[PDB]
Amino acid sequence: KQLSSKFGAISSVLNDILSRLDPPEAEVQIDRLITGRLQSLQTYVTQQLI
Amino acid sequence: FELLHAPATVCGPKKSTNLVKNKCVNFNFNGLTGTGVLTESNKKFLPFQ
Amino acid sequence: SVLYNFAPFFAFKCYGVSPTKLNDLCFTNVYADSFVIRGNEVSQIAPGQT
Repeated sequence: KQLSSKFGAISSVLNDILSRLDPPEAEVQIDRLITGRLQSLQTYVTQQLI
Repeated sequence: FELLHAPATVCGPKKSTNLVKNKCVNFNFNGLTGTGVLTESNKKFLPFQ
Repeated sequence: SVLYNFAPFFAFKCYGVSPTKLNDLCFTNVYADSFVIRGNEVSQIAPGQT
């Protein structure tokens, strides 16, 4: 369910971001999406380990 | 502009292309860009969706 | 493709979408507003400026 969260970015669908913006802004948008989903995955892996 | 989930009524100039079935391709249906196979569905829609 | 033939643009800065990928999007209900300003406040027509 975390896939549909914007994480403060413009859109949650990645293809819309890559087909809608220039790479000068797409770089920071993907930065936001990467850090949000990476934090979520870290939390899930810690829960699975416990 | 606005990107509401609605029937798009103003769109850029792009020509149509014939459908392909049972081959997984990348498509573009009114700003909905996705990659997958296309086939006839068992589902049914009300005539507004 | 008819916008560039009218007049040389001053800023043409864009947010949200890029002004090169406008021939691939497909959306709803554009809004057009028109007014005239005296140059120095052209930069004031922006999200969050005083």
